[PDB]
Amino acid sequence: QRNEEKAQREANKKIEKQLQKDKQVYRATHRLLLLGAGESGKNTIVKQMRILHKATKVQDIKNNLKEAIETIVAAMSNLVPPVELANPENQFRVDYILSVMNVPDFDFPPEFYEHAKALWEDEGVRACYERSNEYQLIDCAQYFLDKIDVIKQADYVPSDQDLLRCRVLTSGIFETKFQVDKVNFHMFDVGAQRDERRKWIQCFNDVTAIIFVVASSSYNRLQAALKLFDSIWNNKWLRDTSVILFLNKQDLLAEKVLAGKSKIEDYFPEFARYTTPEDATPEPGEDPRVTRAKYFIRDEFLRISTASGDGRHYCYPHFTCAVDTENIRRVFNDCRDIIQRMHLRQYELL
Amino acid sequence: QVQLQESGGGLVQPGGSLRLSCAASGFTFSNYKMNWVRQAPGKGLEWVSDISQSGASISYTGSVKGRFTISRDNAKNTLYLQMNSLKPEDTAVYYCARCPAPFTRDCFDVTSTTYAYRGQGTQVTV
Amino acid sequence: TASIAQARKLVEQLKMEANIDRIKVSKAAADLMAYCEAHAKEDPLLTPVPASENPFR
Amino acid sequence: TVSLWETVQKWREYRRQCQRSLTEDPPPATDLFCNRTFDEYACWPDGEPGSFVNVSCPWYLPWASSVPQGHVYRFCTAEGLWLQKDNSSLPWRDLSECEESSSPEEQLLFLYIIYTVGYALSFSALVIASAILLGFRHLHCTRNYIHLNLFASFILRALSVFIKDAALKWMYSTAAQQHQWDGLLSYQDSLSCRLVFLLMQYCVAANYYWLLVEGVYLYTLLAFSVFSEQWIFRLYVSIGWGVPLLFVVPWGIVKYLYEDEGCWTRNSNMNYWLIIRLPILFAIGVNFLIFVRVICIVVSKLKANLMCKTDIKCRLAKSTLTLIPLLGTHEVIFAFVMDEHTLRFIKLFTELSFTSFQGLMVAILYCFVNNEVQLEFRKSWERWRLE
Amino acid sequence: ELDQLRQEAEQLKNQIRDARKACADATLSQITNNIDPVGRIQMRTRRTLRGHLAKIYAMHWGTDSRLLVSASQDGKLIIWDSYTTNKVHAIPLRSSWVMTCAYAPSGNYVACGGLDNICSIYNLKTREGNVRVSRELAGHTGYLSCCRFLDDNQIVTSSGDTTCALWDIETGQQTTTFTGHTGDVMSLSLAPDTRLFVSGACDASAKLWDVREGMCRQTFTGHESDINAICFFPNGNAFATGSDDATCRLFDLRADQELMTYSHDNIICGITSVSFSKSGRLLLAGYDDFNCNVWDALKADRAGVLAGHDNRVSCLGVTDDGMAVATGSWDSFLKIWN
Ligand SMILES: CCC[C@@H](c1noc(=O)[nH]1)n1c(C(=O)N2CCc3nn(-c4cc(C)c(F)c(C)c4)c(-n4ccn(-c5ccc6c(cnn6C)c5F)c4=O)c3[C@@H]2C)cc2cc(N3CCOC(C)(C)C3)ccc21
Repeated sequence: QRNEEKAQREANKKIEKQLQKDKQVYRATHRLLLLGAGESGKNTIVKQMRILHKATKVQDIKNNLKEAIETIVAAMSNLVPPVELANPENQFRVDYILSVMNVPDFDFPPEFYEHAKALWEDEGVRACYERSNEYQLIDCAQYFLDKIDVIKQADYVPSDQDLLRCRVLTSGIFETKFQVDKVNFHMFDVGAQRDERRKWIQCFNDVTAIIFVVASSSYNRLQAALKLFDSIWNNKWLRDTSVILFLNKQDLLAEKVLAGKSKIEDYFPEFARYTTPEDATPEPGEDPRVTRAKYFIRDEFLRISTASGDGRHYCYPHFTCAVDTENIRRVFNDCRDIIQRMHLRQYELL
Repeated sequence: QVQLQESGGGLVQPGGSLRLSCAASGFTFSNYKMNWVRQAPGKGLEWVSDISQSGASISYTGSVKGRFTISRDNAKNTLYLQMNSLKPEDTAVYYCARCPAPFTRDCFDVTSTTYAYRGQGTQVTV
Repeated sequence: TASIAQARKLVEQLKMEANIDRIKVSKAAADLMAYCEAHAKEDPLLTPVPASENPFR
Repeated sequence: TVSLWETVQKWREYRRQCQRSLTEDPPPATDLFCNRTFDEYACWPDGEPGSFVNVSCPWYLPWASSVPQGHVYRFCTAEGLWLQKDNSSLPWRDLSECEESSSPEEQLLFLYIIYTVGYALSFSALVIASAILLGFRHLHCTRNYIHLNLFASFILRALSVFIKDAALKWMYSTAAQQHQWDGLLSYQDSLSCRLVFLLMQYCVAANYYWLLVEGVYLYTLLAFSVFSEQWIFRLYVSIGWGVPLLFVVPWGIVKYLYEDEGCWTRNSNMNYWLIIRLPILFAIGVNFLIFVRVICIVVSKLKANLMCKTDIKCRLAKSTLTLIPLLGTHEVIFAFVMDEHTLRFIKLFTELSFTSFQGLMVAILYCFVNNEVQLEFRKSWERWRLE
Repeated sequence: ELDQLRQEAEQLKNQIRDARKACADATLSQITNNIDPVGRIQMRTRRTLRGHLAKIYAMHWGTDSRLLVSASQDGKLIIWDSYTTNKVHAIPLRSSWVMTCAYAPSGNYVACGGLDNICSIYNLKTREGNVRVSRELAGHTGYLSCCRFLDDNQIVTSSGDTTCALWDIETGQQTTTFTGHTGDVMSLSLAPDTRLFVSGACDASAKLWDVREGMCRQTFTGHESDINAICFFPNGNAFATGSDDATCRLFDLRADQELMTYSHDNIICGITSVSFSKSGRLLLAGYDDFNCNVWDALKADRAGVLAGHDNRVSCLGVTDDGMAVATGSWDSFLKIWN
């Protein structure tokens, strides 16, 4: 009618106006994928970023672990052939817990944790567990009971595997904003998604960087982390995406390495021939063995990253501990280098 | 239909040998990187070895380097794992696992709990 | 265990697939072929529509 | 060296002093004098009867120094009139000992064709390169937009050189003989002359500030300044095209009010040229400081790639030689590799040669060899052979 | 016993395989060998839709064959008027990681979802007069890969949690769950009668589901890798699938087996999207190599290419009137071909 066309042109003008504004926000925000290998400390790093500027589910995981212990104990006693605690004192501890049944606002007292661990290592309670399947039992009973020390540590942050053993995650993707030097960063953490990543990982082809968190002190989780990094680094849709690599949990590794109890040589045989790089910058006081260990792990990742994609995308390795307040500045400095290298690429100056 | 069926395995003594096989059918074998993966009793799936399409780029997990020899016969659509110097820690179900897409260098989901392009396995007891 | 009930659910589903009615491929092919002739003149992508008929010019 | 441009002006000043002289000078107060006159060559004086009259070769001729002291002679008859010539056509004037036995367009002839061939090989490549950025919208971006305005700047500067040298080549052939020199003088007096000279002065100053915009824009990409892509771009456009007006138009005003003669092409001690040169020098210096900042960043980046020294010296040599034509770094580079005094000719030819070939350099380095541009070519071939 | 339990699935898959081979008496290539080819199909870009900031994952034509909706991971749904290129609505999404969008056949609603695991319904004709979300469907435990309205109050979804679900939009509840796939379900296509639908998953199998009952009727194998895209033949008796194995395949519901393979040596990238023309004679497939190929569905010959995108072609769609094709790309543009 030429007036319908006129009103469709004004509606289009009003949209393209808003699209210009929204385009300003989109181009001035850096988007980050946080990909954490299992039990990597990624959640702890996230909690730190939010505090400085998923964790709340810790109480639920506790509750599940407590329910599991209560069911195993009561059910174990009421079995047709009652299982017998190896230890009468352990049984007394069990009696305490049995009294501790059905109390809301449970304090989760440290004794309770010590009490729980004692009952778990009680072979009679384990014998119940053998027949635990017979009675109704909570599915994540072994997993929670084995990880009791981690849960007891007040600083404990529920890990993704723990959130998956329970069913406390509804949201597919978790978001967290932070700001450094008035630059905006949008970091995305994968929530309820299955462990098959080859499809949903393609959504993050144009993030500024993928923050790969790896628990350095594992050994074989380190080798699993290596395979994942390799697939990410060689995927055709991620070939232009840089990777900020956080070799996390360096404190755990220093502790494990000085002890000698587990030799990285058994899991990675070539270590026995690895010499520390002649350009390594160790911490001021750490000994050569932890420096050799931490740089061998880094060189296992750099060997993958330097084998392909020299000019298109880059790997920024950082020896980190999940509670460093410098993680935010490290991300900022790598993103600056990433964007700087992109613009220099457009001008053919690199 | 894509089918992987692992052959071989059984019971051996420490230090003994064993030769696993993988009969593939339902895809162009020559276009896919192949994998051996295993699941020890109690633990999760762990990558063991892989091999490129032509059989030129080979890789092994650290625990088995020097002991296991992966190989593929592209004419007969068969994958092999010659397992030497077997240790009780090698006891697991060993799975033939194909990378999900052909003509690729990224081979993501082969150790996932549920993964479609992976055989039933074969029990190896040491 | 929980894998028994997953293979049992897969046998019972292959039971329902094994017992279905199936026609010859030559017949099913002739039916698709026939449908394509029946609607060939009605397919604007199969024959470039007159420039006056095309709403996208 | 003397040009015809400065020679018609000298002839006009000669003429002034003569017309003034005839009026100011007293009559001879003698019998039958031949009257004072100006014959368009020499200002003859008053003649005593039956004697010759002797005047210095005119001080406006290009070869005045070659006959520094010389004389042009006419004969004044006893009747009181000037002797005439064969045919009694006009006054008789020997003029023998003031005849030429030079000019920049010939003292710098091969220099003239070097930069007009360079400006033409750049005008061409830039027209081809500009339609390639406006032709494929996959190349449309703020960077390629700025590249386009830089390309246009190099065209108006290459065109201001073409027209200028052509116009002076015309005015010298057409107005070759002396009786046409007033037409040249009338043009130099004309308003049209001062407007094209202002138009030629603006086109040079604008090319220098679109080189500055390229440096400022690239340096802000690397300096992570936050700004709207829309708002910042018309700021760049108004700097490359608008800011030059804020010292060229004031330059015409001071020249018109204070140094008008010669079509603004005569430069006095007042150095009003600095109204143009100093704002242009500022665009040259800011771009050298940017060139330093950028190449330093390239150094820091190549060290992080852990590459070998022999190669990074090659890549750093390539990134530096590629950045020079984009930023105009050559002018300052040539200022600190040459010394005062053919010592001029090496310094003179070089800057004139390089600037005329600089538009070609950027068209080859930012369009013709650009990976994003050349890839857009390959995808156009396939889409053509498929169709 | 799991051992014989697994061995009676071998015989049942052996029973099904021989029963499918008895049906196979002549190839579709043999039935259509004597029909004339379609000749060179040469479509051109008639509209380029500009305005999405980032890669486009999905698009869906309205039933009026004029309006369409697109989803980009910049966090925007845009409803375009394809005739005039004008944008009718710009919907800011709560979660920017959108992977699918759907247009309701009545024009009143659009749906979209992604890594948020939610199917969000947007009312386009609110009585107050502005576009706003009207329903969030939160049941899935994995990313939403595809959604299609059955009507204003019913929508089928497919998810990375290996299931499909039928939803009641009014109650926000999950009415029926379709299980049996053992991989990410990537795409679904409603039969023209909306009594059945097919789904393609990352187990290299397509499954035919009964919407009313809620069970799988038939399972179709033959693809070598993940199926990324699926589409019913216009008569509802067949469907085509596109896989990472660089192959499109046509499957017959009544013959219960594959009929034809659409593949060329020069093609080694996966198919992202498939769609038939109105008559079903042409099968249009979007590829990772930035092109869309036009296949002759009956003769397995390539009839043309839709070249002109500069990045991955993520989605295709043919109008209900069959007049035009729309393609979406990671280059953030939609193109209308004709
Ligand atoms: C202070 C500056 C303002 C200054 C000036 N100073 O230096 C400049 O370059 N310009 N200026 C002067 C001036 O005072 N001069 C004395 C010193 C001088 N040195 N050189 C020069 C310099 C170089 C590096 C070179 F390689 C060559 C080959 C010549 C030129 N010169 C420059 C060009 N040509 C030349 C070239 C080729 C030729 C001919 C004739 N045939 N052919 C084949 C020819 F004439 C020179 O000879 C001049 C001129 C003669 C005159 C003039 C006149 C104009 N309007 C003329 C018509 O109306 C317009 C359109 C409004 C412009 C504008 C600016 C002008």
